[PDB]
Amino acid sequence: VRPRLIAELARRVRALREQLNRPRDSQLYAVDYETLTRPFSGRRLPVRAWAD
Amino acid sequence: KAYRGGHLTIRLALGGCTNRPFYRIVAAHNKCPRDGRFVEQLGSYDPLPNSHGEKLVALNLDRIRHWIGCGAHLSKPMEKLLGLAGFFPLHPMMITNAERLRRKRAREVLLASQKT
Amino acid sequence: RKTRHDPLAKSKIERVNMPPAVDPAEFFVLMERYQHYRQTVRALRMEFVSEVQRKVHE
Amino acid sequence: HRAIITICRLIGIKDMYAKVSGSINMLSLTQGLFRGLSRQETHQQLADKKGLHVVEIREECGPLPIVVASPRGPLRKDPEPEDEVPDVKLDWEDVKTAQGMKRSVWSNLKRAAT
Amino acid sequence: KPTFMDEEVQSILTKMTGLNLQKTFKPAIQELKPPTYKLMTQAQLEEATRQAVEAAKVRLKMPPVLEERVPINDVLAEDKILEGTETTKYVFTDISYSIPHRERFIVVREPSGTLRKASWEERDRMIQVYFPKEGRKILTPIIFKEENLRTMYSQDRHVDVLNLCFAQFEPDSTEYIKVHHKTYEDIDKRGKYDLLRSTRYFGGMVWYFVNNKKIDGLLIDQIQRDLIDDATNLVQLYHVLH
Amino acid sequence: RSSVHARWIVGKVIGTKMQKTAKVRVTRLVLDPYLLKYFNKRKTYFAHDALQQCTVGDIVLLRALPVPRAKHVKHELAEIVFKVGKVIDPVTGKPCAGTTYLESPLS
Amino acid sequence: KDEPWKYLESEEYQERYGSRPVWADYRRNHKGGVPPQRTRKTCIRRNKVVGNPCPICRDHKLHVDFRNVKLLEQFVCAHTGIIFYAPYTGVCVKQHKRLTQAIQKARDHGLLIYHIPQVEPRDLDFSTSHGAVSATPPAPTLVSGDPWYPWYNWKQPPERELSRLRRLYQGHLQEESGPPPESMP
Amino acid sequence: PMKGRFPIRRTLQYLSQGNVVFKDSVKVMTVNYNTHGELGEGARKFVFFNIPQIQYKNPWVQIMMFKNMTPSPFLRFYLDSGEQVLVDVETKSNKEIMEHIRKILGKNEETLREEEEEKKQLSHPANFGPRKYCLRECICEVEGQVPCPSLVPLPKEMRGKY
RNA sequence: AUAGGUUUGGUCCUAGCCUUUCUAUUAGCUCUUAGUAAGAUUACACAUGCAAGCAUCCCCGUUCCAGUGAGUUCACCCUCUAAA
Ligand SMILES: [Mg+2]
Ligand SMILES: [Mg+2]
Ligand SMILES: [Zn+2]
Ligand SMILES: [Zn+2]
Repeated sequence: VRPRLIAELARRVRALREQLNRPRDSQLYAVDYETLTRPFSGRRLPVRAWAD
Repeated sequence: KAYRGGHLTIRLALGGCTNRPFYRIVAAHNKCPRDGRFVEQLGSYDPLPNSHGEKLVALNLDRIRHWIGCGAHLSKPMEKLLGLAGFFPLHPMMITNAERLRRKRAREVLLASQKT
Repeated sequence: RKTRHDPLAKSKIERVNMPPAVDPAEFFVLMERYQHYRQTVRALRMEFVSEVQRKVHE
Repeated sequence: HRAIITICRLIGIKDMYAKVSGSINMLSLTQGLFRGLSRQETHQQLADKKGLHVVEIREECGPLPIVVASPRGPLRKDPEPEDEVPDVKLDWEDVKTAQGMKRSVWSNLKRAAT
Repeated sequence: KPTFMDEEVQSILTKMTGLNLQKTFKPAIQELKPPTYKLMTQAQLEEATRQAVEAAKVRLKMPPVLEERVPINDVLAEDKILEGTETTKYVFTDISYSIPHRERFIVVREPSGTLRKASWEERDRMIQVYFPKEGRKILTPIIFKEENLRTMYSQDRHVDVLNLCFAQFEPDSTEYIKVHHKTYEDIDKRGKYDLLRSTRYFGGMVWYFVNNKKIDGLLIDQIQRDLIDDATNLVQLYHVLH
Repeated sequence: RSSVHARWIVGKVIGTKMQKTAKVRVTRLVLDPYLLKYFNKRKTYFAHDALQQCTVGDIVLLRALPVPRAKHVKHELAEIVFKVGKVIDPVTGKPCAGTTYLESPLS
Repeated sequence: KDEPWKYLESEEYQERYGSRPVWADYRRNHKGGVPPQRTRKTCIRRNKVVGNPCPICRDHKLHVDFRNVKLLEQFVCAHTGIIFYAPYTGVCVKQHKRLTQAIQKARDHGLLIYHIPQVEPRDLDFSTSHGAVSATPPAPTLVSGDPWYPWYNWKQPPERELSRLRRLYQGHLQEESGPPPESMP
Repeated sequence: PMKGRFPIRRTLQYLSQGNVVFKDSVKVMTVNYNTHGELGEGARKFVFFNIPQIQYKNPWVQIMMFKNMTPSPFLRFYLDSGEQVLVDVETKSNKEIMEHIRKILGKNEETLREEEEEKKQLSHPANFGPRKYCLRECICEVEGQVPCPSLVPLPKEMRGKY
């Protein structure tokens, strides 16, 4: 039989990476006080979270 | 097809031609296509009226309630239809729409009085 | 409809998720209505679950 | 067959199915048809020979049985030997028509008028 | 006191309309098929005859005079926020294969602050739309017109008339009973009863005439027949009913 | 738990040169859609005759295990229902031969 | 003449046939074997009679209507309740559909003669014991007039919650009014 | 015609004409008899004529055919529990054993009627299924709305043209 | 398959090929109005336009929808067993 080993290897590698070298909140959950943006994505935030 | 937690969700499904809107409530998944695979079929929906109106709607509660208790969710139009039929309490969105219509009618009456 | 890895038509990135204004009395009335309606819906769901359990037992 | 159609129209038969099997020889086919028409067991003669009446349960009418022929004297009081699973050599076409298994590009298509 | 299911009354009614294995089991212009022949003895012939007699007996059975229905006047819920806003009246019902049509819940969300259970006509219409029963056309048939009704009466074939009247409307509808009484009155004009001998007649004609005391035609028919004991029994039944 | 499909099975024994096992097939009768006649159809199957009591060409029953403990095996020989040659008659418990009684009945 | 109901029993129609069928006199010319499954679409060609005239499209005094009982009964097997097929009829398909519709209308009117069987009642029982047909006691709110759950209607909440929401929705408010006016001409 | 002796033995209609329906218990059906021995006419006629019917009534149950295996033929069955149902037909008629099995192991009329009612319930005649499984796919083919915009154009209230 | 043409100076027997009917298209021409289904044929490469953000900052659609018929017994039935 020809099992799908490359797919399982890639899945395991990606899981191990995303679980071990996960980016800390300081990198992705950061907030820019000049435009209210979150690094690692480059998107804005709701309007009800401005003055906060 | 293995969906991302495709839980049962009673949703609507088209079934008419161009210039002929027709729908049909069906107990399908939350991610399956509109006219795709489904488990059980419920009473079809008749949107367009006819001679003295014939807005007919039916439901098979014996199995609908069973599938609901089996872990199935409901959509917004499903809740609207349930409220229009009387099974579930009147949807609050319908009451808000009725209040907005009453306010619009009051504004129209005010405008008509201002016409003079 | 967009499979993440796509040319993503850059036509929606120029908008602000602004929430329209709201009234006080109407908003509170609607909040109470939603709370009571959700309570009733949960009660009906619990009743249906109890009926299904009784049927399974029988 | 159209020749058989004309023969039936001349004889009097209105409509009757017939599978024209085998080769299509006009002379031999007509001779065989005449021989078959001349060799036929009627109802009255069969009843007089055997004795039993003609029992039937027509589907068009109701279950009320109507005798078609009766003997000319005696009457076999004993019933026929109702031996199930008899040895009636039926044709494969009969089974194909009963089970609807027959399929072709000219099975039972619409024919001309008249 | 009336006793519609009385043994003697039912026996006299069955006597009025003989079995008739030839008229009741009459062929109809429908699909044809090649009959089948067999050869049996006389005992099997007698068994077939008595089986056909039992089938003919099972044939007649209906119908009873269920009178006119009553319009259902029961409201489920109501609303004060609407009260005339969304007209057209939305109809809603419930499906239950294990429940007859006489125990449904066809709700109709009307614009006014109410929620009735629909009438009987709309109920039957919705039932036919959801559960198409044999016959019962959605729209009223044109045969029930005055001119068409007169033409049908002139055909001298009131059997098919009653058959269509029973297949179209329900046995409890008002128009159904009205058309049935009209047909019975038409049959009353110019005495004749040999036509309604292989169909429903004992429950719609004889019983109705006994209730209305219109036993003149029945008495004339009995006198034309031959029986006298049956006439005395009918007189006794009439005296008992009144 | 109970993953096997075919539970109770009674086939003919053929393969026996194996350890605590034996091959078995069932001479079933499948229907033909065109000929409408049944023919002698058979398919080989694996059994778990832990004792190898049965021989070649006999009739024995096999008990399907709840879960197949290997790749192809999924049954287990329970007992010899009918030993060919030394078969016992259902009625009149006595041996029998080719349409003859090895030991006379009445006992 | 003009909706033919007297000419059907005339002398010319009886001499032309009398007892023979009118659909059999028309023969179909075609290729070898059997003609196509479809006949001519229309009797005429939007003006005059083109091609082999139909069995009815040859005289102006041969109209069709619900009153044409004998005509419709003779042009179709009145003794067999089975409609033929287009090759058997061998007529302008337009007139074929017209005759089918006319026969249906005659059957729905009562002029045509044919066996009409009956059916069984809609329900084995003829009682009205269920609540859906016997009675339905109302609720206290139904008798009081106000619908169930009075909080559905207008209910001016206390000013404290309104001030709290205004604090939540500072520079984003609208003009609210009293209860919903129930006027609408 | 058919190239066999008794063509009526295999005609589908003759097979569907049966009646016996083994309950959900019997797992194997073994039969054996002596053909040369004319004493076993009942068993011979059975194995010859009724076996196709039994196999058509339920192909899941196992059926094994054997010949010379004992002086006195017999019909040995096997239940789902482990027991056996031994019914003899030697010197008897096939109809006798047929009625016996129908009354013992055959599915009573109650179970058949219940299964028929369940199947009818599954055959929902109200839903607008895709013909193959139900009837009337769309409301345009039945009374309730315009009878198909193709068969007749829609009224002036058609969407879009406004 | 209810049928026809066909080997010869002629007939009988066997049998080949084609015609007769319905579907998919367009080479040709020709097409009054209006209505309805569908408009890939290329698993070759694509200009571009557009198709999915609500939202007190978080889950969440992006892992669906919409297409392909290259490859292709991965679909139906039973048991086990987490996500709802
Ligand atoms: Mg030549
Ligand atoms: Mg491929
Ligand atoms: Zn014309
Ligand atoms: Zn349509």
